[PDB]
Amino acid sequence: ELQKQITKIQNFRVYYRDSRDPVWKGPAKLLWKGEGAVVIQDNSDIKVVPRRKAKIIRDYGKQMA
Amino acid sequence: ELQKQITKIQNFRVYYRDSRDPVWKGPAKLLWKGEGAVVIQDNSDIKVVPRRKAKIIRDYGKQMA
Amino acid sequence: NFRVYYRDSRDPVWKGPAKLLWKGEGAVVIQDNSDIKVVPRRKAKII
Amino acid sequence: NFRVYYRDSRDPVWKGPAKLLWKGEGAVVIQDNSDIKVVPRRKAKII
Amino acid sequence: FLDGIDKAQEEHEKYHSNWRAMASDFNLPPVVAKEIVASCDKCQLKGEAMHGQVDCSPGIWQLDCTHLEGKVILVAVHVASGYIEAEVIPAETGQETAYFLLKLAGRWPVKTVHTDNGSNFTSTTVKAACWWAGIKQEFGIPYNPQSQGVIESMNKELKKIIGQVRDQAEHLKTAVQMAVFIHNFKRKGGIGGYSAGERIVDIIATDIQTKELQKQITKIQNFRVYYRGPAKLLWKGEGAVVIQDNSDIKVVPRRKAKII
Amino acid sequence: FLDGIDKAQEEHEKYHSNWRAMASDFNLPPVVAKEIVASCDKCQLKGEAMHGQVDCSPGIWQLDCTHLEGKVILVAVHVASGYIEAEVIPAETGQETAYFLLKLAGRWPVKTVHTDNGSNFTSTTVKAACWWAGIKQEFGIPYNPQSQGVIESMNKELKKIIGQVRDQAEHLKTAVQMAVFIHNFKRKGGIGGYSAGERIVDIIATDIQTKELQKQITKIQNFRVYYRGPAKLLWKGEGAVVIQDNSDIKVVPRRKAKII
Amino acid sequence: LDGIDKAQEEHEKYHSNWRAMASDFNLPPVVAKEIVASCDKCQSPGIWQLDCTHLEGKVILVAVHVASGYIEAEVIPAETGQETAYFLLKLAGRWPVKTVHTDNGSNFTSTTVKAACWWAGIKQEFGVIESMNKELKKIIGQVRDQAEHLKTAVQMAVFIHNFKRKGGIGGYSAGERIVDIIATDIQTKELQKQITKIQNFRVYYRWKGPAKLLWKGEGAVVIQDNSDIKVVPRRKAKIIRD
Amino acid sequence: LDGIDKAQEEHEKYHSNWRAMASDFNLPPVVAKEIVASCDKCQSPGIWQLDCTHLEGKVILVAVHVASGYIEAEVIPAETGQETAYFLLKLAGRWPVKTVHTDNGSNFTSTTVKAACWWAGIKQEFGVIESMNKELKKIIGQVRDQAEHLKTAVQMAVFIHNFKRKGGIGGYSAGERIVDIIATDIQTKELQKQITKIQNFRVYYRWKGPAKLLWKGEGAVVIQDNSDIKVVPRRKAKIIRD
DNA sequence: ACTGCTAGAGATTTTCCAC
DNA sequence: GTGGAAAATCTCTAGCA
DNA sequence: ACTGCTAGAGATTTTCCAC
DNA sequence: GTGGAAAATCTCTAGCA
Ligand SMILES: C[C@@H]1CCO[C@H]2Cn3cc(C(=O)NCc4ccc(F)cc4F)c(=O)c(O)c3C(=O)N12
Ligand SMILES: C[C@@H]1CCO[C@H]2Cn3cc(C(=O)NCc4ccc(F)cc4F)c(=O)c(O)c3C(=O)N12
Ligand SMILES: [Mg+2]
Ligand SMILES: [Mg+2]
Ligand SMILES: [Mg+2]
Ligand SMILES: [Mg+2]
Ligand SMILES: [Zn+2]
Ligand SMILES: [Zn+2]
Repeated sequence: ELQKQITKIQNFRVYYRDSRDPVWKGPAKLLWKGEGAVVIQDNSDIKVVPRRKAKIIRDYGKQMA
Repeated sequence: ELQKQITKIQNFRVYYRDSRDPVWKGPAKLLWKGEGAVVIQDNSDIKVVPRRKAKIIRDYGKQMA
Repeated sequence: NFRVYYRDSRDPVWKGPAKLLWKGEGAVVIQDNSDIKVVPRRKAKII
Repeated sequence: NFRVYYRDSRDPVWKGPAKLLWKGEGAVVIQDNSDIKVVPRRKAKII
Repeated sequence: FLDGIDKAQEEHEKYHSNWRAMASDFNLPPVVAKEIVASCDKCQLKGEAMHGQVDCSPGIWQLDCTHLEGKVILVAVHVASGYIEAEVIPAETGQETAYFLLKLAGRWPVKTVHTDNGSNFTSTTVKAACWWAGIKQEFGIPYNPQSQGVIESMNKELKKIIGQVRDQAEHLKTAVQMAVFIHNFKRKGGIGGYSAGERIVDIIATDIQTKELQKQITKIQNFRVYYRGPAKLLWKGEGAVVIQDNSDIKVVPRRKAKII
Repeated sequence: FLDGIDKAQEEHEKYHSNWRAMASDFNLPPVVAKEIVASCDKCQLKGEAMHGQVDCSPGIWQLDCTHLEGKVILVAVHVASGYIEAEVIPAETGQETAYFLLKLAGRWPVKTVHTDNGSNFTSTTVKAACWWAGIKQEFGIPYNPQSQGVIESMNKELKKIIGQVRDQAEHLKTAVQMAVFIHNFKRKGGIGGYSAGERIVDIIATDIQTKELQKQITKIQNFRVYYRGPAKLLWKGEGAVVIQDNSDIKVVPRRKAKII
Repeated sequence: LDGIDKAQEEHEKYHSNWRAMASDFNLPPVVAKEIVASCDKCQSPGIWQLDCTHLEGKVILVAVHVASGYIEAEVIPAETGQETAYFLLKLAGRWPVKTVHTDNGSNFTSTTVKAACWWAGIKQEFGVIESMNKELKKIIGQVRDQAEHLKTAVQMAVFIHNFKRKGGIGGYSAGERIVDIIATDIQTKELQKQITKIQNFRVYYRWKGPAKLLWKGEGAVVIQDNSDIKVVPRRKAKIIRD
Repeated sequence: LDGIDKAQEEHEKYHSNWRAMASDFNLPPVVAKEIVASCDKCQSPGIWQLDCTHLEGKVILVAVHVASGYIEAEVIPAETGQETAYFLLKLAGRWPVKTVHTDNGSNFTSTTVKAACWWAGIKQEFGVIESMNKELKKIIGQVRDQAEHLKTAVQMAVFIHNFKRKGGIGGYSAGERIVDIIATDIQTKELQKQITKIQNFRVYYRWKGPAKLLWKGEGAVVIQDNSDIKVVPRRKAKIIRD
């Protein structure tokens, strides 16, 4: 069930930000969570966002629908 | 000389603004000056800007170029 | 009919509702108990 | 070498030039006459 | 449903939950929750996120009194150009401001002075001085400094300059005059790459020039236009005609426009 | 030309004319004019028009003391969510703040406390309380309130709510608790359409869940990647692979990537 | 689409809940809920318990989350209605209190506490409590020397009991358990909200008789006519709100 | 293009300046300036004059713009170097003073006034003045009864003299004339700036001999070789900086 | 070596509802 | 594929000492 | 019935120089 | 049509009581 656990970790939403943009970017897909950085995928674009700029949730309103 | 005084009136530049945009619009071409409004032409678009939002100049750095 | 909730001057507390008499660009003229006031629209909410 | 002109805290008068010791996102660590300070980049200018 | 509006009102009476909270919790449309919120007086604690725009006519001047080193500096700015006249006055009195304004009217065509409601701008002496020189007096909304957004800005900029030339002047009046000189004639930029002095010269010269040219064209280019009422022609060109229609300027393509 | 820059230097020493004025008047490139300006200390009076971003980690709390009706309210906000714990304290003392923080650590997993340098926050009692509970103490740059933006914002918001419920609580502590309750559970919006309490539950639950899942995957999915040193595989798919390269996470297309 | 039969048979032979089906067979939670609710043979997180513990002439109000063992303990000046109402208001503000169990005491049945429960929405009602209180006693005794005051000792004990103490089914602390339980409660609330949102819609397929809408998907509409959960192409089924 | 020969011919037969030849024929003003700068037979705005006029025991410093009749009049406490330096600093700040004429008086030759002229850039030097001062005196005599102090009377007289006395070539007030004159000066300065900017460029056409550049345009490059202004397509002429 | 944000009010843009 | 109300998104501001 | 702006500092984008 | 420095444009902030 390694694939299923991978899917579970990809079921989260990561609202992140860049260095100069103040607005919170959209809900990317959490590919990997690490101590200092989180690897996400926003519209087929793999990014490494620092932990101090990432909000990882699992939107239950969007999950239970 | 009525076809060249028109050119003289159109040799001016009208930096204007809208009712919600704070930044000054570019140098339109002054087609007509009136007591309460100025009719200008910015990129083939005839507009009637109020006098309280228009800076009409005759930029000399450009005229003498 | 319009209800205007306004912050007239140096008073954090809001007031209203007040009848709206005139609406311009950045200034609303309102009547609150026969007192006419001019409020910048940054300090007036119209309903 | 970098020259940093900074407004440290509650002092409208600007200071410097000081020596830049570290540059980050929104904070510069600078050395003015052996005095180490941290300044938000809104209040520091680097040359 | 409509019986859930009662529970939404009852929860709003205590908690004043925002429209989204009521819509989510009580299963209501956004319109109904927003209407319930809009019916409460205590939840109306915010204006509209906007900023008006000040009058930029060529003949409007904005005046204000600043304080530096315990000295009053009366500052006037040409809104259309950014050209500042400043003077250190002994005390913030109505007579000093009236003298400043009378000086100003004789050196540049002041057609209107925009000021805050300070005790020295609403005085009767300033009123009489304005009456004499034919100046319209505008007062900003009380305690609304943004209305004077231009001159106040200069109070910053001017002050900045005074902080660079202070060591070259032994008194504040000399430093103030130096700062006015530097801002007007040595600090370029702005709309035309000008400095404030050249910008004001350009604005006024263009005003007179356009006035006389337009008077000529009106004296000669006379027409009556019928479109789609006998309005008056302004500018016919590129197949589009501008017509003043009882103070309602309308731009219409060449079709459905007859210049008689 | 190069002998026409001494005149620019002199006019700058006198008037500090900006680079554009020097370039226009003395016919200089913008580069040399800007160099002349950049060589003067007096003309370095502006920073960079930027705003950094505060730390939004799941375990960081921002604290501050506000004053209302002559009473001190100690307010803590979860930066990641927006969930506030507030309490009216008798006087602004280090021991009161230490007790507040000790309560906070026992009810939510505080891993870092961000505060202004106020006498209460920098005390030794708060330091000992943080040491006991293993909290990292972060202090903003002195007189830089923007560093604490979040909590400062909350104050405003919090105070707003009080002004709506202050007629339902006879004392300020009850109104403060009501405002905290309303903000946490009756004011939704934000990122997920949540309220602050739901948001914090979600953030914490997701942190624990993803930690568990990642530990499981690491225990299982063991690989070494030899692209183009022996990095550690993180995520492979969609024609790309993410690899930790000695603490330098790099993403590379499937080509030139060997997962051994 | 093409995943319902396995879940239905799995539930028939194991009477399993709806999260299991919605996570193992990848269906929208609403349809799994309908599957579990269609069989009659196959048909809490917000309740706290309040108590007073008297130590060193000081009364400690302890609120225990019975589902998790999560303790909120604080010393209060006296067993007065005002102090207990303040504690209840704080408890409501921090965590979602729905019902509170007391001991019918004099301080738990005052008009002030009654109105505090009424305002916060709490609903008053008159072996986890005893065990958790005893655990607080033990931990306070362990960490009473580290502080000079009983309030600080109580807060240290609460911190240790909630977090430093790891015991349970999987070696979990009370904080993690309460976070998980409240997350599940939020999930249930979202499910019920969406079910109530869609329940006002009737779908006609192919007309045939009306139907109950279970999922208006992007490219597949799942409805149910007479306990028959069937998916359809969007070009077959038409809805009307009633 | 087209109308350059017309410009040169009109000039030789009428020795007209460059503004006329560049407004009646639509040329780049640099090219017209070059045209007038080719024949020897065809080869001020910042001039101010100070004076002190004494009325009622008060000295009024009057600065007259010689080209316009524009007066700046201020009653000053005394004929000291400080007061005249202040007046000069104000005058420089408001209008572009280049050189200044005085009467070699004790107040106009002090180290303070010298340093004020040096700082502001003014250059000291020792029938418009008399007529304009008499006009100011007459208008002050007219409007003295309209104010109490003499400073107010001086300012009223200055306002009337500058803006309400319409007498001249076409009924123009002094303010209009000074605005026009300063505008013309700015125009001249811009033209000289452009000329000095291009004068470092050498252009080769078709090579042939070098050339002096007069205008680079979107698709027309106007240059000149041996007093011969000719236009060339950009695909024919190459520039360099030297 | 550390750092502006938040919540609300209008306006603009998709988007689904019905053919 | 076409319009209309509605919901989402984006822009922008007051106030936090 | 009246109204935020200015000037500077980086960053991004065109644009002309040379093939 | 192609790259590289350079100039223009755009975005954004402190301070004005
Ligand atoms: C006693 C008079 C009459 C009644 O009003 C007061 C108070 N006041 C306040 C500011 C002021 O708030 N300046 C800061 C500022 C902030 C924002 C902005 F957009 C512009 C700004 F100038 C003034 O400048 C000012 O001149 C006055 C003033 O003169 N008065
Ligand atoms: C004596 C302590 C220690 C030293 O610093 C002072 C002064 N101070 C000032 C503000 C303040 O300026 N608030 C308004 C504000 C303005 C802009 C913004 F982004 C955030 C904002 F909060 C505070 O909030 C605050 O807490 C303090 C404080 O506590 N202290
Ligand atoms: Mg003022
Ligand atoms: Mg002011
Ligand atoms: Mg503080
Ligand atoms: Mg604070
Ligand atoms: Zn309300
Ligand atoms: Zn300088």
